[PDB]
Amino acid sequence: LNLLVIVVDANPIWWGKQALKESQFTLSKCIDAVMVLGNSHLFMNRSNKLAVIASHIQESRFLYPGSKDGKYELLTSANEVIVEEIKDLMTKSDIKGQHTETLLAGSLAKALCYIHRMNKEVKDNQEMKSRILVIKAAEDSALQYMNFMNVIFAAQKQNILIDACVLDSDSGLLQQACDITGGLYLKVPQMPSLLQYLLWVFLPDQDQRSQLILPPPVHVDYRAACFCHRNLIEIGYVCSVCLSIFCNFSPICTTCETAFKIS
Amino acid sequence: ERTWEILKEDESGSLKATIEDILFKAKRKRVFEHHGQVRLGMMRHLYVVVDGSRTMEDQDLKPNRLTCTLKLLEYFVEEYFDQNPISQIGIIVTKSKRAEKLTELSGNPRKHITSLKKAVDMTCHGEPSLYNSLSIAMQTLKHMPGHTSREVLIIFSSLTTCDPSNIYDLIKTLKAAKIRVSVIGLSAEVRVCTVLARETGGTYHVILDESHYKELLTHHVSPPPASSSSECSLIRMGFPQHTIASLSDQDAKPSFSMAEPGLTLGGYFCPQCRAKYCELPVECKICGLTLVSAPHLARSYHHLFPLDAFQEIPLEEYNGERFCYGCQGELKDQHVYVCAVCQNVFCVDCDVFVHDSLHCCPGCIH
Amino acid sequence: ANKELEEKNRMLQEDPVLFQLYKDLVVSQVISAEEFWANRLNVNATDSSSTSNHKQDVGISAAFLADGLRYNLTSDIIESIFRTYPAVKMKYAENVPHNMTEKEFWTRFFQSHYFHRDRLNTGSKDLFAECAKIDEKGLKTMVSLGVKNPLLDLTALEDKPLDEGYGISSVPSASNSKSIKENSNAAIIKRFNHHSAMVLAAGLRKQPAVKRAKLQESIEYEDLGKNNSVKTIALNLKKSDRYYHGPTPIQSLQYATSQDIINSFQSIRQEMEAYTPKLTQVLSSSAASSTITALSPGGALMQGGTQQAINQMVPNDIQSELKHLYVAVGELLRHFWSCFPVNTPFLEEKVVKMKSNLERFQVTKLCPFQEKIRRQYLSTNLVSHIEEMLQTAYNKLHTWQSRRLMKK
Amino acid sequence: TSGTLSPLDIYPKILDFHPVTMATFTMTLARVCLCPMIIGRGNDQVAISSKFETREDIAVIRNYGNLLLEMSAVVPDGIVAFFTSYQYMESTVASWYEQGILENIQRNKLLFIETQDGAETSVALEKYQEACENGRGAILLSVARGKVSEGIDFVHHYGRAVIMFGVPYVYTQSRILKARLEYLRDQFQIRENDFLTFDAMRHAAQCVGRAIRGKTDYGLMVFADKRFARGDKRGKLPRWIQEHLTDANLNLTVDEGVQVAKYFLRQMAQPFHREDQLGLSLLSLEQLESEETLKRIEQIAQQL
Ligand SMILES: [Zn+2]
Ligand SMILES: [Zn+2]
Ligand SMILES: [Zn+2]
Repeated sequence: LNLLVIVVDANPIWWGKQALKESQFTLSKCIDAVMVLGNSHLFMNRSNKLAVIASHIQESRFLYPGSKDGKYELLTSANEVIVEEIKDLMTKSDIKGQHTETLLAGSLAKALCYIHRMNKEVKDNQEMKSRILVIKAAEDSALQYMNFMNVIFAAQKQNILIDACVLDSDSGLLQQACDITGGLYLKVPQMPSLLQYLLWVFLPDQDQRSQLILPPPVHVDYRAACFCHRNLIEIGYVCSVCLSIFCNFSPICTTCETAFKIS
Repeated sequence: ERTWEILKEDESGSLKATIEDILFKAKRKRVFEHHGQVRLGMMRHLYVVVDGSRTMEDQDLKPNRLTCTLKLLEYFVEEYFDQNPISQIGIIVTKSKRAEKLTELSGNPRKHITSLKKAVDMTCHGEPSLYNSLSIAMQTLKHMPGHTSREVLIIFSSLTTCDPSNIYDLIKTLKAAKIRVSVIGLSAEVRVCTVLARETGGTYHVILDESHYKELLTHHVSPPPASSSSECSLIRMGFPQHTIASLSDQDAKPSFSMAEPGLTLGGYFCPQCRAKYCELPVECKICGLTLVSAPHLARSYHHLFPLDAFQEIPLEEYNGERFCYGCQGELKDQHVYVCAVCQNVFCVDCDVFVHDSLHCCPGCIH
Repeated sequence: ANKELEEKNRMLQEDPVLFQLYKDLVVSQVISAEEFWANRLNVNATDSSSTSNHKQDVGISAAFLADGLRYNLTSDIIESIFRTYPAVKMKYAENVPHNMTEKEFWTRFFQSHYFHRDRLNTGSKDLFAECAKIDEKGLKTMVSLGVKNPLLDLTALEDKPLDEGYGISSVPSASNSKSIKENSNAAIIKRFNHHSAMVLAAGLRKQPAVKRAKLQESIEYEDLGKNNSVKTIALNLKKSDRYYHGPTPIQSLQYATSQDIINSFQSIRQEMEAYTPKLTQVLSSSAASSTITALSPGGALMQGGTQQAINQMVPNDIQSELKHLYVAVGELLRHFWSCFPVNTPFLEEKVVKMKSNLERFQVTKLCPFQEKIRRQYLSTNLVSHIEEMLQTAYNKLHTWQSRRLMKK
Repeated sequence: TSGTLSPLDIYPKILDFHPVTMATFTMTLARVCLCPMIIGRGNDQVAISSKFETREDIAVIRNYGNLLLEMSAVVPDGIVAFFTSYQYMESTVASWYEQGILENIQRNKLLFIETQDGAETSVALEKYQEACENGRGAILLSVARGKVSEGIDFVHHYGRAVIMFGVPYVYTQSRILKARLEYLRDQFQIRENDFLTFDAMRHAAQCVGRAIRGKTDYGLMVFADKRFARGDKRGKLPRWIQEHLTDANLNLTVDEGVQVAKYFLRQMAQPFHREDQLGLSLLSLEQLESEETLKRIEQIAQQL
């Protein structure tokens, strides 16, 4: 038993520029691939289960869940709610600048707690394996690093594999999550053919990663910088009180009310 | 002459089938505790003291005290590193009016748990010597840097301990050394340990059940609070990047970690001494510079800014959506939780899992 | 020093080849001749970290000895007896076990005081506690206890303290009718009391605060008053945004123009308003096949890996020697760094490090001998990892020696 | 004013006195501090007692040694043992030493034996009190009649358990006792058996009464004598103590007492701080200004 949780970077800024750029690949083609991929997960196994969440500028909306019209049940109902939910979200869209980043951490938080409920809801005769697939397109928002790191470790503790697909702009945080969680980070070179990458890199089961031959994981440099002048640090000094990093020695924590006891 | 008649139907009519309904709260639990925005001993050197005396053979718990203790110790060791990889562990056993340092100062659960597995075969012998135990510990903590929270956790099974001199020698020394000592006692409260713990800045608690034993241990998993008497240091720390043998192992010989016998061709080098380390975080046994992975740092930042308990209510009287925010789903339970700031709708699992495991509220990130 | 010889044995016993290399380095000036051993010398304070607390068990610990007749296979046990009873200490020095076995002495130990607790000096090993009233004279006669006002003063609380026959006292031991049955009971009492009190004193010197402590401990009530409160420090973070953004270097992020934002919100909204899923938009065989080529085992996405194969020549010989070399070099650098990473610059550490590192210059000479095998016996191999560390060990001292601004 | 005397009905007779009030007060606690129990039944089913006119009966002495040995491992810090007579104490200790029981007790706690010498008393109490505070543990044994039961209060860690071996009857000096008993039959019409019970019970109540002096104090108390199981004797103990002397703990086996003790210790060794005491058993100024305090405390008083 498995539970795929798809995450799509519903960022109107990059996708809007992508739309304005009139490129060969657009959000329309993207959601098509997602729906086909989602269908494939359920299609691959009668017992498999699936959930989809869209990370927008201001909301983490669930895309599940199917329709009741009865033309076709399993795939059509899922696709119809997905189209309806993305349309509701994207058609009934506002315009904001004050808070322009994609709510990635909130979407991941929703997914993790949702997975927790589901895995508890599942009987213990057989247990629900789960993984998250993140499709990132916009820029990596550092302001969520705290939450992002905290949710990575929660996924790690919860033994959840996280995979990520990045379009254009890369992400140190997300690639680091793939490395830590044991998933895989891949920069797709041909966004119009996105679906074929998904159906091979991210679709194989957890029980098949080990059996398939796939692109080796890209080694992630753990570049770090202190809050003071943001320079890169390989060896620095850390406040044992607040763990604020400072590249060079100093008498007081610029990050907090604490004078170091220097000797 | 009461045990065969001890059922609820002994003197009641409806209890003939409602007995398990009248005594229905027989085996449940509901863990929660407080917190506080105070300095924490994030750098932690916690050492475990376990009775090795004949009294450890008693069956106060389900198995002998030894088996239940080692069972919960292994679990505690795991989560201790899991919640603080920066910290380190060491173990000392108090046997034959003597003390034996089961495990040295290290952060490797592999070796620590391996020692536990082997320690299952120990022989409970003689009376405990609290003085000898604290001697070996303090003798070791003397060399630890003042800013590193030097702490000891004691598990006491017996009631009498053989000290070669009044423990006030050690307590006066420990107090002056600002070392902190906490004690967990089995079935009883001992003045010695109570005075020792309360004076030293730790706490003395008594085991009631394996759940209570976990409940107490759980509290000891969280880093202790710190005062201005401890060194407010600006410790130097290394963040070495992993380096494989990319160039066909060229000019990069495989090497055993300072820590281990495993000869690793790739791994983390020491930016200070260029030593080879297959794992991280690892202390430079030949430099003193500790090396820690950037994510391990963030792994502890929740302790700096943890979540607050959500507003609990028996019904979504606020009339939010019938679907719980966060994890989507119906409010099937007549108890709801609402974040004080973002005020979204949260369920039982949200209040438990988000606050105890995610440590981040989704609506607060918005 | 002569004392260091006994303690250093641990290193040579555990690592014999490293000891041989350490001694070789000692002779080859790669390390100091003493340092080859002295680097392992360390000791405790007694038979244990803390004096053996033989305040319990004493001789009773061994049923006579290791055996009814007492065998002679106990040392620390009889040493605990020697520590427990100075009378036995005096006699144990007299009954020398040289050229004999303690079998007889361990058998005689069950005599009187130490096993049956009689009264007079029937002990098998002297008895200054035999005069148990004269042994107690420096405890509660000419001397006293340390709490004797605050407590333990029930000898003088009643109306009997002012005058004896003033009471209706008649119970106490008369000068008429004394008994030896009672002497046996009194001996057990006196022996157990004196033993407990004297043995306790060995661990309890113990104090001037005893009386005042017992007064305050019993006069003050933690129920009506005298709280207990903490004294940690409230952690008010400053510029918490730093943690929100995290310890990451500056990215290459850049904003666009408000027009681009407005158009982006509009264009995507309009696209999503006018959108329907289609199989042709889903995939094309050209896209899939091209992506398969990129993902193929020989495609652009198959980055460098598995380059860390087995060694170019004699991995086993290299690994065998490196084991010893890693232990030796590691143990050498250890001290060099311990001397170099000091809290302050001083000649006691600088010269000790400069000498140690100057010896390490002969260890690089000893590594040149270890380099010959890699450049001769081995067909092709690179031990540059150690060599780079060895170069760094000298480099660091040269860099520090250049810091003549009181740092060197 | 203290809570040691009972039954109050006998003192106006004995002292040929007539008080205005004959009241008693119930110990009011949110968490009991006392568990009086009568372990009158040995594990071997021997009726642990001194009913046999203090005659030499090894079987009860043996049972007394077994109880004390196991209880020494169960009770934390210090123990205080009271014998019915000094002779019996000496006779008993000699048997336990001869039977080796006493060595197993030493392994558990340091024994301190009392004697008429103020030097012994002062040294024993000195070493005992600090032994109860140092790493080790000590076990004081004395006589229910001697000054030790008078001058020393077993507060907190000192004497966390009080053990009364046998009913404290002084059958020695019977002539003087008879004379006073007879005179009490004459001018006061007081039955000798009734007075004897009272006289011993008040001594047991002294040891027990000195076992606790505060709310952050507690004491286990074993009455190792079948006699105590008689409704009359139990009924003549202090009513505030009888409240905890529930029938279920009468004539317990040694094992039952050990198990109940482990339970009682477990139930009270748990943290219970000053703030937790404000729920019940402690009233602040706010509660005093609350008339509830005026009505709630009425039931605390008792009368006899
Ligand atoms: Zn700070
Ligand atoms: Zn290093
Ligand atoms: Zn919130």
